[PDB]
Amino acid sequence: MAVNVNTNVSAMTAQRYLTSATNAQQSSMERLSSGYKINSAKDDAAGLQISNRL
Amino acid sequence: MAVNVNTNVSAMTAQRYLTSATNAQQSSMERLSSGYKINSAKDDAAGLQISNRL
Repeated sequence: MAVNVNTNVSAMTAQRYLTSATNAQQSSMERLSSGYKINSAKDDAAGLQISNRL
Repeated sequence: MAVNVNTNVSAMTAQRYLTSATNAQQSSMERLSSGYKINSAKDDAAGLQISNRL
């Protein structure tokens, strides 16, 4: 490999998975508090339109 | 037929390999410090272009 210091590829990939998991956790903790699994349109576009009608 | 003081051929030969070594050493201790093996275009002209684009 390139045993270097200027680039840390292993850190970079673990960063992407850390951010993806943190934003997934942050996607939760607001469905618990609000009591709904859909509170923004990005969660379920189909669900928002139908649920508002019921 | 050949032993003299005016010309020291072996002295220049070892001198030539002395600078051929200290120039390679001069090229090192800069790649280590900077962390890049490409810091001037003379090291790799093609490598500089692709690395800069990347």
